[PDB]
Amino acid sequence: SANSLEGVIDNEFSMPAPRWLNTYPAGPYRFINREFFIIAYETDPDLLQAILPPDMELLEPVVKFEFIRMPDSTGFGDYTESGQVVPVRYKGEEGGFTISMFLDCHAPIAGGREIWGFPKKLAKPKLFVEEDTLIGILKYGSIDIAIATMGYKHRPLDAEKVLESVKKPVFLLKNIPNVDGTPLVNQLTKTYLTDITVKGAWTGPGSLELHPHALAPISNLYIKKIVSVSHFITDLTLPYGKVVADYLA
Amino acid sequence: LSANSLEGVIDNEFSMPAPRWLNTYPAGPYRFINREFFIIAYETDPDLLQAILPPDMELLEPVVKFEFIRMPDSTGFGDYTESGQVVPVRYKGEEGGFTISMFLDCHAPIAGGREIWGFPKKLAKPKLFVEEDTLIGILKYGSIDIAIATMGYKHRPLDAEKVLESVKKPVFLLKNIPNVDGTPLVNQLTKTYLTDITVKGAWTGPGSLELHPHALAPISNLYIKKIVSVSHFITDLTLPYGKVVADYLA
Amino acid sequence: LSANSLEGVIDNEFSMPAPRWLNTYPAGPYRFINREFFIIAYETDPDLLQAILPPDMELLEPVVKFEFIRMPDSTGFGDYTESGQVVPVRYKGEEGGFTISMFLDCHAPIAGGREIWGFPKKLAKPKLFVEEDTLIGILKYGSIDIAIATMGYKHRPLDAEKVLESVKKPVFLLKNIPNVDGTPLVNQLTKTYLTDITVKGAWTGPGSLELHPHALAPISNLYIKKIVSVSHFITDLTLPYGKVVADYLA
Amino acid sequence: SANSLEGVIDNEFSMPAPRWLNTYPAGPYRFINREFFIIAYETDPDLLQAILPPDMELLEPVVKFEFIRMPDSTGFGDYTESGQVVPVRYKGEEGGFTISMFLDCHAPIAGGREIWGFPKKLAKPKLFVEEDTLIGILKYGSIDIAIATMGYKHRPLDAEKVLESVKKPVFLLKNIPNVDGTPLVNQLTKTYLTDITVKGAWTGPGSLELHPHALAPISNLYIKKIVSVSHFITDLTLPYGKVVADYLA
Amino acid sequence: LSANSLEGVIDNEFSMPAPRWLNTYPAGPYRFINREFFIIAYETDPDLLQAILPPDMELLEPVVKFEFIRMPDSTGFGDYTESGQVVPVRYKGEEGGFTISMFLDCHAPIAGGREIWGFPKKLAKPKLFVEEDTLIGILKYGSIDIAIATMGYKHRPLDAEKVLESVKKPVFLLKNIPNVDGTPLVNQLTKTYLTDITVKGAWTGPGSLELHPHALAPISNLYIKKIVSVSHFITDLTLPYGKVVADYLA
Amino acid sequence: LSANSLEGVIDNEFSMPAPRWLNTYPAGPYRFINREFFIIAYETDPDLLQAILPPDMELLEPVVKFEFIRMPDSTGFGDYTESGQVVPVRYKGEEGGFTISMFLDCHAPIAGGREIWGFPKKLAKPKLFVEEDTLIGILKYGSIDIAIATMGYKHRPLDAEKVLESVKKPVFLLKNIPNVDGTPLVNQLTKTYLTDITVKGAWTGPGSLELHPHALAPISNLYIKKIVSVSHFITDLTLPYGKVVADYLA
Amino acid sequence: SANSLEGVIDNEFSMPAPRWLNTYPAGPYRFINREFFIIAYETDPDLLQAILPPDMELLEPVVKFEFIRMPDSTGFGDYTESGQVVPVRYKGEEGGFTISMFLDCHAPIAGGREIWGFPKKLAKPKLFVEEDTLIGILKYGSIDIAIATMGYKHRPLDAEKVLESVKKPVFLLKNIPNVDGTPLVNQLTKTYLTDITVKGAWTGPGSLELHPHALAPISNLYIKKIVSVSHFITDLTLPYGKVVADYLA
Amino acid sequence: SANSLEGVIDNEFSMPAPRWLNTYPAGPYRFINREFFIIAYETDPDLLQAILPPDMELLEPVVKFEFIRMPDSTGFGDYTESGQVVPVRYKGEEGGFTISMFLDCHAPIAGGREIWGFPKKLAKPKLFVEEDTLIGILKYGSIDIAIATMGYKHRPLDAEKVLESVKKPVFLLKNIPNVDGTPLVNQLTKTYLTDITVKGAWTGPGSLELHPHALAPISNLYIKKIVSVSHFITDLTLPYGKVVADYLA
Repeated sequence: SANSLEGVIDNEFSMPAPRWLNTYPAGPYRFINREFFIIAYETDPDLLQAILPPDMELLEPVVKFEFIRMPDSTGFGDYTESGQVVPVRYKGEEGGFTISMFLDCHAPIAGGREIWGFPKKLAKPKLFVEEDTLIGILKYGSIDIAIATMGYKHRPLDAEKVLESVKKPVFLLKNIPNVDGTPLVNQLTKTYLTDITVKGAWTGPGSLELHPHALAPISNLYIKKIVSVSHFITDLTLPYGKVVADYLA
Repeated sequence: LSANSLEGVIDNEFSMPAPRWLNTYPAGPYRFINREFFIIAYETDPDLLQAILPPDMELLEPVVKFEFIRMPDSTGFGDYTESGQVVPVRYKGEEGGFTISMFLDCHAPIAGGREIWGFPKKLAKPKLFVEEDTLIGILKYGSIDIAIATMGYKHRPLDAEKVLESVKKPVFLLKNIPNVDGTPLVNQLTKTYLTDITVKGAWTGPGSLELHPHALAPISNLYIKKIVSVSHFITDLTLPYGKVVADYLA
Repeated sequence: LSANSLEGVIDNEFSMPAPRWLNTYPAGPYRFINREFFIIAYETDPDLLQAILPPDMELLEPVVKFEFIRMPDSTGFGDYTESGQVVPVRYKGEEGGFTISMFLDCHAPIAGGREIWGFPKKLAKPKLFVEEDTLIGILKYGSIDIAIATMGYKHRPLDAEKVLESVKKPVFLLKNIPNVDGTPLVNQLTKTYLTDITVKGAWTGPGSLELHPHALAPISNLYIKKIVSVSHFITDLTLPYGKVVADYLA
Repeated sequence: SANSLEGVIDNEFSMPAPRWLNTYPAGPYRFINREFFIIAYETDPDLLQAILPPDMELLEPVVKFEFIRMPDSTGFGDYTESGQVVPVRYKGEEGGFTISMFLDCHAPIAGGREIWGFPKKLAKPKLFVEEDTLIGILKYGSIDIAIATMGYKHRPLDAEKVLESVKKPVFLLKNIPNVDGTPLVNQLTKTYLTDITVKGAWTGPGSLELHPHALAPISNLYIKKIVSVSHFITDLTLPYGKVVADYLA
Repeated sequence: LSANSLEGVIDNEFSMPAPRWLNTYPAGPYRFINREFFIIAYETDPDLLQAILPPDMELLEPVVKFEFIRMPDSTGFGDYTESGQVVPVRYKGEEGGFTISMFLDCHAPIAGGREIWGFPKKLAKPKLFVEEDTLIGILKYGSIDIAIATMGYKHRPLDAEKVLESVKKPVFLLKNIPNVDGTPLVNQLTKTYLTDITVKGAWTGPGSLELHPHALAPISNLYIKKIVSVSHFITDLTLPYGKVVADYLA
Repeated sequence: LSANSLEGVIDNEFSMPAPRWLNTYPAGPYRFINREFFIIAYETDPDLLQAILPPDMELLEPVVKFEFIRMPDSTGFGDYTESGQVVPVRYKGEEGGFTISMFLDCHAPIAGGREIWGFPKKLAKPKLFVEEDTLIGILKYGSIDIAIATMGYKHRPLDAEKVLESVKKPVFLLKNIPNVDGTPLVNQLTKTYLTDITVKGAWTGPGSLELHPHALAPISNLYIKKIVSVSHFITDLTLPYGKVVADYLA
Repeated sequence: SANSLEGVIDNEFSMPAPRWLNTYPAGPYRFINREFFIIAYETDPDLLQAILPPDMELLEPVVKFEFIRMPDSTGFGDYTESGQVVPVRYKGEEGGFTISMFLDCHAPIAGGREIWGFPKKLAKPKLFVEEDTLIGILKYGSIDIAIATMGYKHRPLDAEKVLESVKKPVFLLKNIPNVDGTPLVNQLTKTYLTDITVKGAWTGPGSLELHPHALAPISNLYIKKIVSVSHFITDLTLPYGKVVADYLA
Repeated sequence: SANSLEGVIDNEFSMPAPRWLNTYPAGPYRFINREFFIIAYETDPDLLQAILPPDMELLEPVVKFEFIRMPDSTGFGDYTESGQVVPVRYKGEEGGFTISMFLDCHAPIAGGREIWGFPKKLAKPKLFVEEDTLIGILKYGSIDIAIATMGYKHRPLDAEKVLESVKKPVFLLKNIPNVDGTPLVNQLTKTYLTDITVKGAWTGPGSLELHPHALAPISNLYIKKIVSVSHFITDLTLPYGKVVADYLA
């Protein structure tokens, strides 16, 4: 019996007063065979507008619903994610604004929330193939809150346009309370994924169904129609980012 | 058809100028009914403990209090279980506890715990249960049982007033959050006092504790030299907000 | 060897001149301990509701209160769970509730409910439970989940005196029984007041509801426009006898 | 999603003020392959006389213990029944008086109790064949309260006599409290089954065993000896009946 | 040891000059005993329906008849279940049905159905069963329940002669087969009449239908505006061969 | 309490001067409804067959009829399944069948079969069922599958009058019973005619059979050269008493 | 694949015209560790007298209810038995008359019935030890028809007396119909077990409970009181016997 | 809830009158990690000769029994195949003639049959490794109709010769009835696989066992001896083909 640890020697983030029990290591983080299944749908533009932070503009009244399989992620492990991203323009720059995310592994949850500010919660996303269908099921406790399907790699999709999309900035609200119940941190962060390879990309018919849940209200962003269906597989790196706005300043 | 009462960012519980649409935990204070504690205090190596403590905090005794806490009825956070290690300390001349490890089976209190007060919480599978004549605590992290605690069921009474005085002692915590650029953003010592506490019952008896290693939950690093106390008590109490008492980035 | 305490029908609970030997439910009143309510009130089409109301009954608001009720300790009736829909109404200048649908997993309270007061009860499989951070109600009818309700667990306190005032409101029911020749025998409006009520706790929080159709449990006809309220409360109370306030066969 | 209902338009029993939620439809009710297994036994006549209502004659101190399989019943569905019927005489007319009944489906329970006044409770009766034996087991909760066996179709039984038996009236006490705890209804009803076909009938050796239950005290009518054993299959109709006595007038 | 009666290409059931050794389905006609139909007809968007219809075919009503059909005893094809959507149409002044979707749990009738007449058959898991007081139809495609239908068990009789006249109406189908080069080979409208039909029983009652989306089984695209009929009937009938009535490659 | 209708042995079904108290099977005749036959006839070594035949019995053709028979409704004997082998024969100028092996999953018809007519029946687990497109017969003896038969389901009609003529043929059997001293007591040839036969349907199609060895069920000794016929038919018929036509101990 | 059979060459009972398919081989049959558990009880003598054949004396109105474990039996295999034996006297010779028998293996059933004339039926008897108790349960289909318990080897029993009992003749009615429905065989047979060794014998407290079944009416012989309880293990041989009466001559 | 479809817009094969419900998309179809396990065996040349279409000649009296794992097939999905291919010469050209095929996914079945004319049926083929053995099991309903085994990659096999083999034409009989029960289509098609990479190839000891089935008579082509054992893994493309003979013309 032994641990290689011992003890606050591994101070991954260079804290003057470090915490003995670590939850996540430092990055950057390498992703091999990071596999995206995205169903973009039109919704009510007002619901979306109401959610965006100051000076951020909606590129279109669309939610991008994703399932992401991350079977080999350095530091974070072997897990799956599902969530909702909104296409936006901020200060002249087009990117995405993540409004919901669900993972089945705590290290990337605590890390995602505490480093960049991803709005991550614990749930049970699954991405898998059953015969000729690619399926994503997002379960939250006992309830299936999203079911997406796609015809398996029916047609190819231009991998260069996908790369262009993956290269777009990732905008997040990093909100952390103070121990006294008031705000400590309320920031807009921006992060760019690096060293990306799109190994393959496809399109096909798709479907999405959402169901309500008091603590995962993703169904609030109701589906007017599906505007796009994508499946692609990548290797990429998630590096550190930067604060672009501080609302407490 | 269907609906959610939400919509949304109208429920801004921590008064963020620019709120996040998807909430993870509500505002407190948080009320606990039948919060049940099973604690085995043991002596370990003082040097290990002292190495872990922040600046200016003193170790009261070379002791870790290994706990299992059942929280079946917790406002805001739910129905869950916790297990972890707490060290007795003195800070600015005030005696209290310093939490060095904590593991729970529900994410809401995990996220709330880490982000509000700074509890060093990870996700695992703690269990506290009675098996015939024994109270058992088992902490499983993934596939691995990393802690097993046992106790003779309510063998002898324990002075409830003394337990109450212990629960009243401040809770000290290192609240550590990275900046998005990978450097430190927050590195604070926080202090919180549990309130409105009723000790509804307390007992002692014979006890045992076994620990096993894990790379990501190195609790066994604080090895057991001998068991120095065994306690079981049940309570109703409130977890309110707290205060920053040191800022190491200052 | 063996034996039954009865024999009997010396047990004529309702004082029938000519009693039935096999009893299905005893006489009340009936006492409930930890009768636990989870209610999501939602706006619907007022015309649908109006169509359903008996003569001279007025609709207070175009709202359906969808409920899950856990009855773990009910004198005479046992340990069971209920789900249903109740409409706020005014009858002869008095506000109360009119129950339009009800589903239980225990037959004694079904038969007694239908035959004494006139509750519109059917057999099904409702369930109320907590999972982690969430309070859940599922109503299964056969193989089909016809209602799913969720709530953030005890997120905020709710005024218990307001809850009490609500529980004290009259219960109106259409008691409808055919004659053996297929024409109506009984078609009454009854009114009953719950008594000896204690609201032991009460809470609110974010909520959701989803309904699914069923030919024999068409609750989904009362479609959800929006959720207007979410409540959770626990009580001790008594269900006594009531009175006939209208006879539609007169 | 949709329901064909909409709504209080379906008023099957012509109530001036109908209930929106229906539990059973109107009859008459058609039964295909209604299958009977009856072990008739001698018991204490005084216990039986004590149960019978005023002016009803006990024909013989016999209980007919039955299991009835109803796989195809219009309005009521696919279910199973077990119970006890006494041979009686009312105003000179021989018939049966049902003193206990147990079914595994609620629609025929509520309908049975509320229309004709069958003394129906929810349980789990089963009628099945295993090898060489016809078996009936009545389980009430976790407790098996009756077990009947018979040698499978060992000998024929006269179907004509069976038919005569099935044609005999059904006598029932229909007892309903008032919302105030006093009696509202206390009637004797009489119903005749119609359009009966006995498709087959047999006899053979039989056995019956009873066990106590506080809420299903069928064993109170103890077994002195088995007097007959019958198995028969029919098609028949359950129509409406009539009130023949009112103990409240 | 062992043997097969086969060998082989001696069994050339469709009189191919150059037969295939491995047969998939035998020749008909095909006889069905206790072919059981459960149909829920509903109103949908007429524009969706009209867009789907071939040239010169007219929509009779803006209605889809959603069906579950149990076929426990089918000569040649076996013991199987089907579910699908049929539209009422007129072609060359003849009223009939146009099948737009069909799903079965056995491949023989799938291959035979597509290749002989041109039924738009895919493989799935339809089920038709009785559950207490309810007739239920569930169509599952892979992991996904894409249709749920319920009905009150044989609540009221239905005129058997009228059902017989409906079953006698022609079956119209688009028989579409690619050439090996990826261009069209066959694009025909076929017409077939069911024969030797006995309607052994027919009923109606309250009904419900729920649909869910699927990329590869988009049945929910024909959304439900309201249910307009509910039917259950059982039959014996024969499925014989049919005729080509349009050739769109001509 | 409890009771059996018997007592008895007042039930002397076979009119024994000194009856046995515990009965194993009642007296006939015995009526079978939906007695369902699946028969694969195959050519084998005629010498093997000849060796098995009793004196003065002639083999009609070097064929074994391998059968699976489903008996779901048999007066006196119950609900059971059979598999066996029957040889076409001529005895005293009359053609019929000689049963050489038989396996049932119900003991009453085993004992009655052996002790009344002389059927060579053993206990085993034969099964006849449809899976999709295929009719299947499996004969399991203990843990070992000793026969597997398959057929394309009702692919073609079979002349039912020919089937009827076949079912009407005499059943020949060697009834062999030892004496308690280990020497022969009974060694008879019996002959029995099935009566009141209705062939309700009959079909043919492609078929297969596979046999596996077993020390105590050596059916595979009668190896398959080729399959000569495949039949499936359903009947109602009666099994009555028969007669002794040879006594080999005389 | 091959069978050693080939074929009607195996004529174990020297039939002039042998049957190809054998069900049991010839004896004698050797039993190792044949284990007996017997609860002897008093019952109604008149019921017993009614069952016994002409000129057989009832020694006492007692039924010996047995469970016998036969894990190693030449020719017949590994099986279990339960049944009822009556102490009788035939032509001055004390022995046992078996009135009911149940086994879980068909070879010893057919052989038992057809050679000596044991009244054997197929069921599921079990004999096992659980903790401190020896338990015998006889299940007939889905129904447990007998349950016997005993305190495990509480006290010794004289093995010499046990041996004397086991050496007593076995009397049986061998009854076989003619193919025409009339009697063919109706004999009383007598057989003596040979080469017996009683390896151990015990007594202790015991219990017996019986339940009815139409096709296994063992409960008809009701229990007035338990008169003896025995457990013993043996090695013994079952040989051929002789006919001692023929009721057809 | 929504589908991206709507509706006959996706007319994959350019039908003047398209079918609303699609079963399979247009090709060509890309296969990644298409894995072949083939046991070639000698059989009776006359059985084979009798099956071949006009002017087609048997290269050798051999059947090639294959299991093929297709875990990533664009348009068709994730499935497995097993079947029998015969080496043939047609009009001077050597290739293969497929006589049986079984798949566990309907899209490639309907597609294979309706486009090229593969004689495909639904079953349950499995290909997998268990310790040091590569195993293929073909189950049809309840029956195991083929079991093949191989020593795992015992020796390498010349990948260039394998490529040469995979490049050979695929000859098929495309037979489709008319709605009136007579022939509509009776064609010989020829197709060539393209863009092939043999990533690896091996040989080793092998075995094959076949069992009969009325509706999958693969055992008719009995095994005289195994002549070759191959395992190889490929990426390749299945494109459209051409009609080479029309027997209805």
